Amino acid sequence: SEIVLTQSPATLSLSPGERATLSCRASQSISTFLAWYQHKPGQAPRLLIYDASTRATGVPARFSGSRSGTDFTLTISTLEPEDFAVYYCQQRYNWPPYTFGQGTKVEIKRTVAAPSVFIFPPSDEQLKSGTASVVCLLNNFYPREAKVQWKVDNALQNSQESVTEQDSKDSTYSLSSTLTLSKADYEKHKVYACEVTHQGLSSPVTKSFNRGE
Amino acid sequence: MRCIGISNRDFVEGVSGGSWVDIVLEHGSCVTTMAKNKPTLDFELIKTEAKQPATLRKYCIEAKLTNTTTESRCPTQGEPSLNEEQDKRFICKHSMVDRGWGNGCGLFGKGGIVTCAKFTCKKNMEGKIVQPENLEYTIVITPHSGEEHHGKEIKITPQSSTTEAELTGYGTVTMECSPRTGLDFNEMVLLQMEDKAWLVHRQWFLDLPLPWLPGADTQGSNWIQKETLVTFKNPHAKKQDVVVLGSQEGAMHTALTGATEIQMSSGNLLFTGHLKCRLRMDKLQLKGMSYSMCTGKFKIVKEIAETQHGTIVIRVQYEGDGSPCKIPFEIKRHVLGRLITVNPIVTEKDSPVNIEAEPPFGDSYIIVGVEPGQLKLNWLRPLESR
Amino acid sequence: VQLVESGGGLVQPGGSLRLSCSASGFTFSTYSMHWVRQAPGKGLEYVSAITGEGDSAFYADSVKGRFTISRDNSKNTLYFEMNSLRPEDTAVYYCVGGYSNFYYYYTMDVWGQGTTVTVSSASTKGPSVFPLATAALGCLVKDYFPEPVTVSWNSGALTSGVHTFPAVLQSSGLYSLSSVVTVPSSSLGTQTYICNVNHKPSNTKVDKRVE
Ligand SMILES: *[C@@H]1O[C@H](CO[C@@H]2O[C@@H](C)[C@@H](O)[C@@H](O)[C@@H]2O)[C@@H](O[C@@H]2O[C@H](CO)[C@@H](O[C@@H]3O[C@H](CO[C@H]4O[C@H](CO)[C@@H](O)[C@H](O)[C@@H]4O)[C@@H](O)[C@H](O[C@H]4O[C@H](CO)[C@@H](O)[C@H](O)[C@@H]4O)[C@@H]3O)[C@H](O)[C@H]2NC(C)=O)[C@H](O)[C@H]1NC(C)=O
Repeated sequence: SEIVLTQSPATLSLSPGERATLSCRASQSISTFLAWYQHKPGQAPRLLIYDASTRATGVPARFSGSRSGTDFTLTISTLEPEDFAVYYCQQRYNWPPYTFGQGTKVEIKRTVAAPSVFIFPPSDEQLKSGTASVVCLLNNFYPREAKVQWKVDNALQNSQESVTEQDSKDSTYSLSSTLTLSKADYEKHKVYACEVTHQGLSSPVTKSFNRGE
Repeated sequence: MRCIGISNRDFVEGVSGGSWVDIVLEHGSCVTTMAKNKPTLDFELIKTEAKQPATLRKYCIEAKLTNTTTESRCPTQGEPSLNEEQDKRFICKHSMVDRGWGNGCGLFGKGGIVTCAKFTCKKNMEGKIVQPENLEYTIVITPHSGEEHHGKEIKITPQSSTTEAELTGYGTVTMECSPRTGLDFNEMVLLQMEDKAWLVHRQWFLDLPLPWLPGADTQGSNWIQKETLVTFKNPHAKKQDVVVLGSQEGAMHTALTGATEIQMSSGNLLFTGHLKCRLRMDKLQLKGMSYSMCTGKFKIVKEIAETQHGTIVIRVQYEGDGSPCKIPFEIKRHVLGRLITVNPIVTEKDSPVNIEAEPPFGDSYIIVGVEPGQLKLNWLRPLESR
Repeated sequence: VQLVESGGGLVQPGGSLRLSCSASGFTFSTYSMHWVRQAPGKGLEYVSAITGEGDSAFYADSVKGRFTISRDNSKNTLYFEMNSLRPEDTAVYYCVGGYSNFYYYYTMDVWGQGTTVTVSSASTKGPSVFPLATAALGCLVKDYFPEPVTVSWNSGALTSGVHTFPAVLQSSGLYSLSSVVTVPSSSLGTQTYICNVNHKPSNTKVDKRVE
């Protein structure tokens, strides 16, 4: 039968120096045949532990592996900044497929920081093209979780969002929200607003402009 | 430690007193050796190689005819000729055809014809003469160090039969291997066909009716006896035809059934060789026989597993601090079973140890370490019916 | 000890492609070789494997049928001759290898750097760059294909406070992203701000002033 590996938690938020505990659950006994990888974006996945508890060549001692039936644990004692990555478990039991877990993201825990918000109207340059793009920027917030909704003439809305990777030095995130409309639909409305909801904000923050500036 | 997991495994124990111990190594067979107060060692024949092989003859088993060329002459105008008749890569034949006005002759009669075609070999087999003494063997000696399944490679030949091999931390082991394989290379030819190979009678080999190149011919194209795979047909005096006779590959395999087959795993001679060796262990010593007994507690890293030969494998980790130190091991109150991984030692607390032991028939107690938390594990080796 | 992959690129749906993986620093024949892929925003998917000797092959159902794993031990190369490509096979493909003594099994591995395979019908198209006029400003880099695009500010002079957002695929099948920067309000009258956008696949180089 098919072996599924289940990783928990999806995201693990900790501070450097803390102890990280990552779990991987096999759908059936896979004995001791479990491997752990560290995956940094823009890097090849790196083997850390194999056979549940064996450290690979050159892998530092802060990385520990343990088993208890179908439940496996990856422990990192003194978290260092370069240990902030995505961790995957992999089964090497019997015969292929040697499937992977869905991954656990180990993220830096930082003080809550509210997003500083900015709204940009479509450029004069762009409207000439028959399309309008209205952009909302949510800058340097923490935690990652944020909600942004668009209101045109106060009617909730045609938008796509993108988030940066956790900042290397201040440990924050930034988000772009882009509202797309035809110049025709854009010209038949006046007020354009971006309403942001975040942990670090007592009440929603709104930024808006009037198309008649 | 290599033998652990190999089904074709032998447990050879040295006769109480006598330093020597006789073993038999073969491909896909492992050997475990034990002697009182001597380390347990694992032997495996990793490769057999025929060196300095003199090609006797090379045969064509599949051919192709290309570059067909014909020349004819009108009646009474003599015999035709092609330059190809002097090219030794070409097979030629002279015949007679009906000539006349309708085929470009002033006269009506039998005009001479000549057909030439280029004989090209598509598949061959070479017969090699191998000197028995030129047969190199590669033996791997792995000590029972408790470390994961470290091995000293050693090369022997029926001439250089006796070699002393040094094992880092265990001393030296004298090996005296016999030129007594199940292989009489004398009047035998090592017939090699692609990835298959066999050992066959010399006269049979030379008597094969196939095109050949002599041992002497330096990657020649002048195949002797081309006729054996080529046929010329001219039944109605209208045309001469040249025809290839079709692959003798399967035919050869069939002819070679009642022959000693040799296998070729990863393109090398990995069959029919078996080496009868003698082993002197007087210069061998138990590693860490000077280390003190472990004081701390032990943990069971992997559930105790039974091997195909009734022996058991225990992977354990040291929790105490005495390391490097001797692991206390025993198999109620009185000693019962024997240890395979003799003088088990810890090198680092972090690195677990694999101990192989033979439990006794029925219920037994595997006791690892010393108190407190001295592991008292239970085994059941049931008896077997016919 | 290394694995170098190549052959990744843009392919049209229903289309075909062949990936290579050149092995160095070890006896290539002694290693079971494997192909692992990662689609954008998804996890690692173990897709196929081949014996050290080339004898036998394994394929995950996700690829079984369309993809064929093969290897040349003389040329030290692993191949993922991948035919019948679909948009869902868009991913970074990694080759992995491990010393194997039994079929496809391994303990310690070796990974290549990856090769991106894009399966899409959209044509190569340059971006349209618009300005997004403490103050914040930026550039909207809209409707380009394929990835990647590079954005710099004042030709690399402005680095501090820059946030170039990951590209997002539109329903159009074209990408769009924004690059922003925060600066003192006082500097808006004293410093010129120009984003330098370069979409090498379409030979598009654009410098836009944000004011
Ligand atoms: C006998 O017939 C030969 C061809 O036979 C036919 O085709 C094959 C497939 C048979 O099974 C059968 O069906 C037919 O009867 C004929 O061969 C010709 O020989 C010349 C050399 O004498 C070859 O020329 C060299 O070609 C290479 C590259 O050409 C390749 O092209 C394609 C793609 O790979 C293949 O299809 C070809 O087979 C070739 O492999 C050149 O690089 C090379 O140049 C250099 O060497 C020459 C010296 O030969 C120098 O003078 C130059 O300056 C260069 O430095 C040659 O030009 C030719 O390829 C080949 N033809 C074919 C189609 O094979 C041969 O003439 C006949 N043999 C005899 C003994 O009569």
